[PDB]
Amino acid sequence: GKCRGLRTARKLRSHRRDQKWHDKQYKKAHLGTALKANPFGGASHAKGIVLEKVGVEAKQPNSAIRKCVRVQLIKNGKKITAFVPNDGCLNFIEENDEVLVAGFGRKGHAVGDIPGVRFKVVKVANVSLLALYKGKKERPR
Amino acid sequence: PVARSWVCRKTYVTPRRPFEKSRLDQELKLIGEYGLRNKREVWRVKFTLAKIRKAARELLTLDEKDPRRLFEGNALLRRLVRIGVLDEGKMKLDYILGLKIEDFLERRLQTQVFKLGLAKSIHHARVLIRQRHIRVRKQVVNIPSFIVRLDSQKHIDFSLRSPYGGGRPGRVKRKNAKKGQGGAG
Amino acid sequence: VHGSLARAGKVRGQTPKVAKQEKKKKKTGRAKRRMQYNRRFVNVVPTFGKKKGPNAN
Amino acid sequence: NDTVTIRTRKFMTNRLLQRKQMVIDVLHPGKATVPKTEIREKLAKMYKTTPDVIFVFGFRTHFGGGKTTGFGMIYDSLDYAKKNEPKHRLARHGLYEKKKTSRKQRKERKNRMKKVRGTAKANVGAGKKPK
RNA sequence: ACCAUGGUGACCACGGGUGACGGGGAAUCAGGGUUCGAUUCCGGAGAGGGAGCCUGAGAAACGGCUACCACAUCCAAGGAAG
RNA sequence: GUAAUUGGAAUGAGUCCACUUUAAAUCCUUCCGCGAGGAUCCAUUGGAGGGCAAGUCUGGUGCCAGCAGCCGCGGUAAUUCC
Repeated sequence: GKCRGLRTARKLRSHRRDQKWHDKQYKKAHLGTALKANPFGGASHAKGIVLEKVGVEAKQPNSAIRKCVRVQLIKNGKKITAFVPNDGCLNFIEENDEVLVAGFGRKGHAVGDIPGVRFKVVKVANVSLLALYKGKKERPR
Repeated sequence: PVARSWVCRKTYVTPRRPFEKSRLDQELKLIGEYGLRNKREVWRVKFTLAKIRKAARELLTLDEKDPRRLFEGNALLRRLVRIGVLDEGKMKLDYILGLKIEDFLERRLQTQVFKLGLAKSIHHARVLIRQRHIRVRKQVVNIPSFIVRLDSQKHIDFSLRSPYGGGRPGRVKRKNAKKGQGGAG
Repeated sequence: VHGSLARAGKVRGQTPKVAKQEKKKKKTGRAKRRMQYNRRFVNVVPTFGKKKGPNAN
Repeated sequence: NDTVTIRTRKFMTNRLLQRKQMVIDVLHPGKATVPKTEIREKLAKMYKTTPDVIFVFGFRTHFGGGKTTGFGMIYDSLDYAKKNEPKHRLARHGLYEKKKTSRKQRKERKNRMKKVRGTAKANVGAGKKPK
């Protein structure tokens, strides 16, 4: 059992602080190696350039090809793969466009059936990807 | 630096969970039977009704003989007896804890000018307040959420500037006088 | 094949564009609450039907 | 003329400033805001003076019209009205003259004089020829 | 300067890290807590990095000086001012 | 509520003289003049299988294209895509 007596508040407090290093949500926030390693570097968005239009196969229950890219960030430059979350918007992007990749929804875990993507693309070439879908804005001539 | 005020707070509160079917039907029939614009101004008076019960139920957990619930409690009573939501006869700490949301939507200016017959068809009462036709004694008010006190509750009337109390008709009749008088008599 | 990287936008490129037709404008704001309070509560249904929803076909 | 009623409240006389100061509330139902040249000649026939020492300001109208209210005062001499009176409200009337340059102009003149030492034969006309 | 051999430590010294300015406070809310506070109030620190001074009641001052280090200005090439 | 015909001591957004405001100004208030029948003086952002309020309507595509935080939906009649 636990140590209950009055005056053990050194032992109860020093045991609680090194047992919080055993779950995810403390240790990925309070160690430092989980923020040096995400590509955004503690940010919600980052800009980058388009390197390769790539297609990844969906999971076994599903059978489709998810249209992704190979963003290389203009800040602390490093390689990510990012998803283009729309119907025809692989065609609105092209080689070495600048994009604004966002989070994909659940902070460094993939959503859905796209294996090993962690980000989604908004705002290719400074105009929104939703505005290019709906046609409110066009690609810059 | 600056001589700015710096103090603001929220008047409403969003519910603990959305899309529970029994709430938004019993809170639709408040949006339509008193004719309000959006459901944020039902959350307004619900948050008004919330912190009154917050203060009062924190008084009811205390016994008899001390100062502070004399002073906060007697004040709380005379402040909502003068507003009309509670009567002057039975003012207690007990009877405020059964007080409902419908008792505050009655004390608005927006429905105290339907039940005095200065407007029919309760939606028309907003179309008279905001459209500058209804005064409290010497002060016209275009605010439907004006919670009218029991003292100045008789002196609601059309203004002397109003179409319905005074004169100099507006542009829609004055166009109609001129419209047959463009080339003829 | 199974659609590797071409035919992106395959179904939006060949959907037939049905035209967007127009209606008289919606009453907005405080009038929007009036016309749907009146559809749900002061319009009591004469018949049964296990209280079928407001978008039945 | 018809309904322009001039009342007051919170009256005070003080011989510290040789003035008589009051809070003026103007009752006008169906008009616009009365001018201050309209007001100060009406206190002159209320306080038995002439409208050269009545200085009024700060009129703000209530919502709906009717009662507007401002602060006003009366001096005991136009010489007093030139000494213990701030200079803008003395100039609303034609009693003070403030036509200077902009403070952009005045500040550049000051930093140009600073670079020229001693000579009254150059500080006075330090760059005043180009006009 | 001459002496004595001491001070501190598992009740965490010492070293390292901090994405550390401290506090009044801020979001949260059964109680107990958890997080934030660079930011108008108070206190401190520094005016590119260090260092040394003048004057003055009060500065190791930077919209004061002096020197090195870093960057940078005009030049008639001799020098001037950051 | 379809669907109106109208019109009425209805009104603002806008437009624009005059005061007020202010160091001088602009705003807000105050008040002439105009200013509303698809009042075209135009309300949007998201959803509609479950969690979770709302369609087993119609066409199109046929494990493709895509959707889907999660379970999942799509292989020729999809209440989940366009």
